[PDB]
Amino acid sequence: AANDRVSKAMMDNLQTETVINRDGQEEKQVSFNSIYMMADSGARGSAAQIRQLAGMRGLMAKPDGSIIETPITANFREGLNVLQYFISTHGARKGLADTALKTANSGYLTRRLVDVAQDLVVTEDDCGTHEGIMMTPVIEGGDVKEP
Amino acid sequence: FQETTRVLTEAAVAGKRDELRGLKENVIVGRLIPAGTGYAYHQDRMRRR
Amino acid sequence: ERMGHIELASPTAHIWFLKSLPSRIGLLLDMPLRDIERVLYFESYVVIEGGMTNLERQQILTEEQYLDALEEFGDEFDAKMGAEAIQALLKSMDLEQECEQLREELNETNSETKRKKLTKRIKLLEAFVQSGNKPEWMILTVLPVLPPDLRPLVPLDGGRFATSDLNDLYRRVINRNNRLKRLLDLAAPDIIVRNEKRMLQEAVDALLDNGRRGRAITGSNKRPLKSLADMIKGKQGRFRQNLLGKRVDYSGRSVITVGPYLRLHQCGLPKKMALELFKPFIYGKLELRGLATTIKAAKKMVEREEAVVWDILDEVIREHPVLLNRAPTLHRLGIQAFEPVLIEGKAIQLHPLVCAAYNADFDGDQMAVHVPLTLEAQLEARALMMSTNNIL
Amino acid sequence: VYSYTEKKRIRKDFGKRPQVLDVPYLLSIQLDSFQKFIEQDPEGQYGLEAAFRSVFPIQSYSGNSELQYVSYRLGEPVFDVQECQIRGVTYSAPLRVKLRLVIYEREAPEGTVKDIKEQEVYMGEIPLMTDNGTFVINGTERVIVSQLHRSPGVFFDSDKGKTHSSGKVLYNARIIPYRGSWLDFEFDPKDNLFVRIDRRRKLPATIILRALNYTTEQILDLFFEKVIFEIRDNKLQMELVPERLRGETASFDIEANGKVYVEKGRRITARHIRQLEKDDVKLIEVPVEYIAGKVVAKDYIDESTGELICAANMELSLDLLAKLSQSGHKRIETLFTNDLDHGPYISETLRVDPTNDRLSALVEIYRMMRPGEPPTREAAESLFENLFFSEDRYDLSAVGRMKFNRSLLREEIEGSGILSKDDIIDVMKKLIDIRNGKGEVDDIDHLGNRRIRSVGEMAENQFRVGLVRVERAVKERLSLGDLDTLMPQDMINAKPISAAVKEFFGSSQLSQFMDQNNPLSEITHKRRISALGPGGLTRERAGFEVRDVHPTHYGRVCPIETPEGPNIGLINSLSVYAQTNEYGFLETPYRKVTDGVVTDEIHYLSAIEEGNYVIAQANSNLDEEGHFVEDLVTCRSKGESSLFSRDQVDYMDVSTQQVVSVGASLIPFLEHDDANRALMGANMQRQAVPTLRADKPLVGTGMERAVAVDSGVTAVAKRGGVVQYVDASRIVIKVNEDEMYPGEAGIDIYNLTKYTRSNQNTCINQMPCVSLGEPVERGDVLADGPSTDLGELALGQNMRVAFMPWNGYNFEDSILVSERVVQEDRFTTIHIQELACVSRDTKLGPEEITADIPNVGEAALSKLDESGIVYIGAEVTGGDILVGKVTPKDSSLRVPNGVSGTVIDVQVFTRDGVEKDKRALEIEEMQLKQAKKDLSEELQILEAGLFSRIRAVLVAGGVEAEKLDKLPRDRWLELGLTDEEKQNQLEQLAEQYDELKHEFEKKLEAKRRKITQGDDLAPGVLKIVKVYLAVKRRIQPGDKMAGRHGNKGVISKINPIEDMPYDENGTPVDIVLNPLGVPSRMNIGQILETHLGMAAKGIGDKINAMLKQQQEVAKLREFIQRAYDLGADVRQKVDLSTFSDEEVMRLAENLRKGMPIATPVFDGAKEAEIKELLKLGDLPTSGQIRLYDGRTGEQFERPVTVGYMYMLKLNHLVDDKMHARSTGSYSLVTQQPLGGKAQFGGQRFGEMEVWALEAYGAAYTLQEMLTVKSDDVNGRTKMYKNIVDGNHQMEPGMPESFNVLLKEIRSLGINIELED
Amino acid sequence: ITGGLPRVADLFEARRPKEPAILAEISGIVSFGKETKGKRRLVI
RNA sequence: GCAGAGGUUCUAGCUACACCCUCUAUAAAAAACUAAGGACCACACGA
DNA sequence: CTCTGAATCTCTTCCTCGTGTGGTCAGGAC
DNA sequence: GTCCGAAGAGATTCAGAG
Ligand SMILES: [Mg+2]
Repeated sequence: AANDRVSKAMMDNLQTETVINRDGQEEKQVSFNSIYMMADSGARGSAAQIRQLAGMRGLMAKPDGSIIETPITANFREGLNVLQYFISTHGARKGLADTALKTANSGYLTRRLVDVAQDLVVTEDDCGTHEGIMMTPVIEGGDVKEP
Repeated sequence: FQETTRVLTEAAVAGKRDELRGLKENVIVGRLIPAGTGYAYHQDRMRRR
Repeated sequence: ERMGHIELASPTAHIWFLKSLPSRIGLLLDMPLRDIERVLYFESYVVIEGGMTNLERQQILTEEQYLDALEEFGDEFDAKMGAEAIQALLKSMDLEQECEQLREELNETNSETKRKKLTKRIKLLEAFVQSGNKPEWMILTVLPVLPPDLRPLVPLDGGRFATSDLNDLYRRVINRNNRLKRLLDLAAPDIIVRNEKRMLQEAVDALLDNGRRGRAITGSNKRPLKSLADMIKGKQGRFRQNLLGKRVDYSGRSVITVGPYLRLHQCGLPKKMALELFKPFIYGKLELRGLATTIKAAKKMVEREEAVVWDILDEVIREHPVLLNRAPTLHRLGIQAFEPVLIEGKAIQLHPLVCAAYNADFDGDQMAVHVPLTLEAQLEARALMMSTNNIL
Repeated sequence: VYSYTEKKRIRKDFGKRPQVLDVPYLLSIQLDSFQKFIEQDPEGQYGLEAAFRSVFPIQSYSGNSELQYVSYRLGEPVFDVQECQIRGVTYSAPLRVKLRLVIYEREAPEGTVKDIKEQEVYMGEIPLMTDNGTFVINGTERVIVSQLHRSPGVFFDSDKGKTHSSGKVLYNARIIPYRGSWLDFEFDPKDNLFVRIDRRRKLPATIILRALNYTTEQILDLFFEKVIFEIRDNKLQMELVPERLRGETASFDIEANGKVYVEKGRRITARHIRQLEKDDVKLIEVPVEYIAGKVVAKDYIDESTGELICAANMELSLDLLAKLSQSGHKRIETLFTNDLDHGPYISETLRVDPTNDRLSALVEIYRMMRPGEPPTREAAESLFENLFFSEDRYDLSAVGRMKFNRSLLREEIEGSGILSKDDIIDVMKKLIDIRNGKGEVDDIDHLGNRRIRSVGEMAENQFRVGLVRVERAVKERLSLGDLDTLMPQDMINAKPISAAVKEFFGSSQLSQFMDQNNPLSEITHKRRISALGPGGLTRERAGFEVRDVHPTHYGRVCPIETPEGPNIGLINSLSVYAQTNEYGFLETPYRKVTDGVVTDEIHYLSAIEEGNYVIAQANSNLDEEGHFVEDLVTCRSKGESSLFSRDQVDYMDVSTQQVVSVGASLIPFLEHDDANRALMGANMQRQAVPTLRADKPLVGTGMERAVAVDSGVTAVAKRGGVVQYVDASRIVIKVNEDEMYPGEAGIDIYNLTKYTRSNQNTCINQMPCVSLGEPVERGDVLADGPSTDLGELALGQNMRVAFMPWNGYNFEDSILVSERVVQEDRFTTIHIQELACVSRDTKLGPEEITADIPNVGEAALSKLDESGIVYIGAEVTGGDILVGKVTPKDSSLRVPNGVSGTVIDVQVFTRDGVEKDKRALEIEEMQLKQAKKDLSEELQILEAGLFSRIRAVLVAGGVEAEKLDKLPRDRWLELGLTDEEKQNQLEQLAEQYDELKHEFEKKLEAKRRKITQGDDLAPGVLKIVKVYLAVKRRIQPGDKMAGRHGNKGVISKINPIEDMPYDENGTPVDIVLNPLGVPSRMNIGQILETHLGMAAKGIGDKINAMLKQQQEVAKLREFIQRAYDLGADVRQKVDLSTFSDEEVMRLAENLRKGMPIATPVFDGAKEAEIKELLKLGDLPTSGQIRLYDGRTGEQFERPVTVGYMYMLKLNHLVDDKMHARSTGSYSLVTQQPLGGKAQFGGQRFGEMEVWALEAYGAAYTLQEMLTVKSDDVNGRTKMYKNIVDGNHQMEPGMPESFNVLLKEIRSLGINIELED
Repeated sequence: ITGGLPRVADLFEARRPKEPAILAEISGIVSFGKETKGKRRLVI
């Protein structure tokens, strides 16, 4: 909850930081802070990423997944303490090892799939079968995921 | 794909015969693949047969 | 193309059937694979044409049991040992009669496990009798060899001519066969000829697939020998390395970078690697234009890269698409084509917008470049490969 | 105080924390380990002599002959390290052993020995490790890598969730030896303990116990509690001690003392437990059905007849109850079973146990280990007692026993290397307790269970393997105990030892090829901690667990520096301060904290010790008084970050830069950037390339000087003094009087190594950083090696960097370097290539290197001399000839196409038996001239110093003004002194002077004939000529190039200097990074680095201005002093007052290029400090300037960041990766390059490419690729001839690789036919 | 109980999970025929 | 220019993927020119 | 007791490319 | 001159229950 409050404060200070003079009285609008331009535009950087850059780093998990009771108070603009950096390295190395092994297993799965469906080639304009699929929007408890 | 020994032995003992009609098979043998710019060539070939 | 046959002094089992997952030799003879291995590798005898004596045609007996059975009947009982015994058992069995009898008891034996096993065996028998092959041919009596050029001696330095990790396997098989032939010519005692035939069978096993049974043999640098099944199965086997993924000519590689001055249907191309790519096209254009008369003269002209070569190259790359390609290609948007524009430097230049499809990262990433040659292939690249035709 | 080097450029340093332990010798893990290997270490510890003593005693059966070890000496190296690198021979030392051969008296072996003999016996060759911590095996610096493997000692693994498909977590116990058979105790999913020797076929537990000469009664007594039951005349009064009442229900009427305690339908509360205990009861009344469900413990027989009442572990029953009752056997022992307290796990194993007696157990063990052959009693017994009871096959090292006794709570530490029955039963009990909740499992990732085997230990193990082979040979020889015939040399041979050691140091799993391209790479590749190797994991066997950083890597293994890719995690690098333990674990320096106040005492701690201790963070306010103001100071609990009190802490971190490696300690502002980008930068920092002129990092870490001095790149001053004569090739150091050796003193010539090929083909070059007459001290730095500057580490260079999108040329991550970089030769890198060429023993005339080449014009013979070898310094290009090598009938070594540049040096080796040709004659002549020159240089000056020593006694009271310089130069001895014997002293010293010249000339001729000797080479080669191409590669559009904060980029366009955006002053920024790489790739440190570099260059130009136009020393001195003192609480406190007022000007000159800044990785400058440093210079505080565009000439809106990022230049150039093939070589399978596309081979249209092509529908293109462009040789040449004719036809043909497959799968009885 | 690439691999491999939900191939009344003699019974 | 040999150069050159001329059993008036080429495992990595 | 099932062992495959560094590959005796 | 892991998947054994 503190991390969420920090994120909200960081946004409410950053996305309207420009307080400009409106031919008289004072008006504030969407800021031209370059980091916020690169994040809000969708160019490079998400809201969560810029939050973990400027506000809190939130919490981060141990190797297993159970997160630390003591989170990373600091961020990347100001200095980051040694223990906080070790806790960060936990997740960083986890993700890095996972992505390498991911590329391995994903290449294997791609080969397997493309070798099970290699021979299927469209060869007729119509099959003349009334049978189809009762395709419907997917609602797995929540709202519509695919309308 | 996989288990080349198993499939080769099963094909051998069964006296299996390959009627290529497939992408990977034609790729191995090197002829036109029956999917794409070679589909017309292969439909003509199967029409002649 | 030429082959050579090794006249085995005695028939030897084929590993692809013995100690294999399909276990064809197991279903066929209706024996445990353990017992079949025992008789083949000469651990225990197997009987053929037992007749009056209690041992049937399908029994497996130890050496002491062999002596006792010899006491029971001196000659009418027969227990051949080794692969010859399996050959004889295959000969004695008739597929059609056995197949129909197995169908008969399949119709009655309703046990689900027995039903599954009998259906497997009957499928093997039917697909083996309807197919034009006898069951004797499982036991290879005549091993063929690879053509010598498909199995050569490569080097000349260090140890003059090294091996191919298969010449030594064939030499071992030949040596075992020759020693067995010498023993049969000298009528050596049956125990030593049993040992010789067993190690001949083991050598044939190693040749067929070095590593299907026991300690895979090795006499060169303490590593398993690349047997014939090794050269077929796996990634390193021919099927995947050398058939589906043949390395191609008229190809190149370089770390790629971004160029905004390019269009969407264009890609940068170093003059050096473009010249190295389209050398046949350069030769043809020079021979047509008369700047050279023979391929030797054209080779000299392009090796000196005269100024008359560059403007000819830019002439031949007017409308000639090239297939850019990233190494870890996953989707078909991972290999497009572009009209390459001749630029200086050593790096292919990729349009920025077509890096999202390529997943290009411009941090030292290298992309292979391929050149379609036949005008049908160039046109096919223009119609399908080119980036302006696969935006969706 | 500061040494003279940093006195000329004192590195500005931030960092409030006062470092208490200086950075240790970074190569200690290698050098100390190898020095421990080469030593006589008693009391177990790892030494070469230790293995000698543990293998040499040889027992002979009736031979009455034994082998005794005395001592070993390593001979002087045959060739020096540089000579070995030049030749190729291994830098080794002969292993001279003084073995003793003894034969005891025949007919009385109990007596002494009758014939002894001592001979200095050869043993083999041990490759020594040079001072830099490297091995030179095949003339290439081939460094070892220390291995991290699972330490010997019992481990109780969990193995959760996988098997039984039920989530019931079994518990397997594994006891790994150091040299033996792995032993596994595993639980059946049906809860039956199973033993697994060598992970082989599963086997029930008690067989091992029975094989220990046990019986069922003994095993049951050892493993379970016995409930005593007595036969009393009132229905066999039961006895139940009330300690077994842990949460059991009462199916009976608990009653004693005539008093009911627990009735039906109830469980005994702990209050009822203590009530029963205070009642002091033992007997109780239960229905006989209660005892029926129990199991008998001991064997019982009817003494009336002697028949077995019931065997051990036989369950009771009504009939068995009667058989007990009517037998009169009042004693009953039942097995106390309980799901919670003591589960009956061994009883069910006995139920499963097929074997009964010890002989059957041995037979079953022999069957499972060696199947087939009849398990003879002797064979099985020998197998067991040699598998787990013989020191010859199951020696747990002292570390193994230590870990074992630690994990079994036994207080003893040392012991025999074998497993006593007590050890086996203790492992059994501990595993049972693990199953019963008592005691907990341990994780392998924990650094207290993963040991580090350095070079010494691995080499010692391979040496011991060679020695056991040799002792087998010795026993074979000693079958014939000949006496007075052979000296203690013939029975052995050095061949097996040499084979084993040479294979381990050469063709081995960890004898890695050192990546010599940066001193950082040199260091970090020696501190590498590989988890691969023999006895370790593999890149594929490793799982998610072992990859991840355990919470005990803190301060022991760097979590940042790690090779990305397949071998992530496995090859982590050792952290900075983490020395290895004595046993082999990882100790890290910690500060003892007395109550209240932290002390400076350093206490190295292993991971197991660390958990118990409380470790405070280095970044805490101690101020050397401890008493952390933060009463909630962050601390490290038992592997968990948990904030503790002020007094509750016990230990504290030593320095804020402890947790990272040296490869990551270089990264400035490591606090800010993410660990992913930090790892990327620390990996691409080991891959820089020695730049033409090295340039100090404008913002470093202060410890780069340490990593540049500890490595062998920089020639360090091992002896302080004044530089007597400096030169671009040699440095002559005049030693000071204090550091003088007693007699025969003089100079210390630091012979520098000029351009020499590295391992990654870079220039190992050394530049003298001193002048003629500048003093140096101990540990000083003299010659800046590759990528070094004034003793600091300067991997890459630094230039102006601006973060803005510049017309897409820096689109995604690409760099956009200016033409100013190339113009000022800023990033040009020397690359040294090597072109070997040999002359082999060919029949009918050998290979001769002659300029008599046929079919070659005068252009070919131009660069060659009159003997077939190119002149030194010819601008050779592609295809040019360098070496003759005429073969009997033209095999001239020619420049491979593409590579260009000058040729710097040719080396002509030659073995004896062939006369050197003319060029080889000249090479030998110049080499011997150089040798004589060096020798005479160390003769003349040394003799001058010797006469000065003799002139000292001629000036110590007996000074002679002209009488000294009146006698000839060779005799400054016989003169007038006051001794009355000094005259004869001087005459005999002149005799010693003549003998001194004699020994000098003998050394000279020894070196000469060392050069003159025939260089023995590989069997069958006459003489090898090595040619050294030296290309000059520079920046071009495609060279990979990165900063230190993992900001990897590639050059996009050499932008003309005018196009580059210029600031108000007009200084064009040399590099325009892409800003959008910062947010996503979260490396915000590179912007802190950019701002600090801008401030540093601001200081540099501020002092340059007042130094360009001459300003007096006072103003410059005060400005420099203020620039150093501006820091908030910086520890450096550099004062310019103590400077000589002329070396301050030298400091300014070394500083005018920019004030070098040092920010320790985790104590770097904060916002305020860097802001104040910026404001000191005439620079904007915001750090952003208004860069006017270079082309439009218009102001850039949104002013952009400008600063001096320290951009490296990665080894991955483009001209060595710009490949293209038209048509070249082909193979047996007619693939072009097959194994290696470096032989002018085409790209591989790989497995996924055909899918990505047929997905479009490119049938014609695909058919091209895999038939006519690659395989169909007939079709390939036909289409070539077609294309050279304008026509672009195509012929499918049959792929020759498919024909190869056809013949292969047809060569195995499987008939294949292309039937139609 | 995995929600990543192994989930897609397990799906396209048609791997029956180690704890699969059991269904009835015929509609009707549920019963426990045998007295769990070794295992419980369901008769439709 | 399709099965061989010879020619002015430079041992040999007949389309060998290959470069000029002659004829079917005989050798020279003639300049640009020449060579068909190579396997398997460990390691540092890089996308 | 014999057959649906419990186990047991065993075998195949694990991104795809490169830059490259190397290491390796049948004797003496008749 | 010439010659002697993990993961699953499947095939295969025990067992335990009718
Ligand atoms: Mg990239």
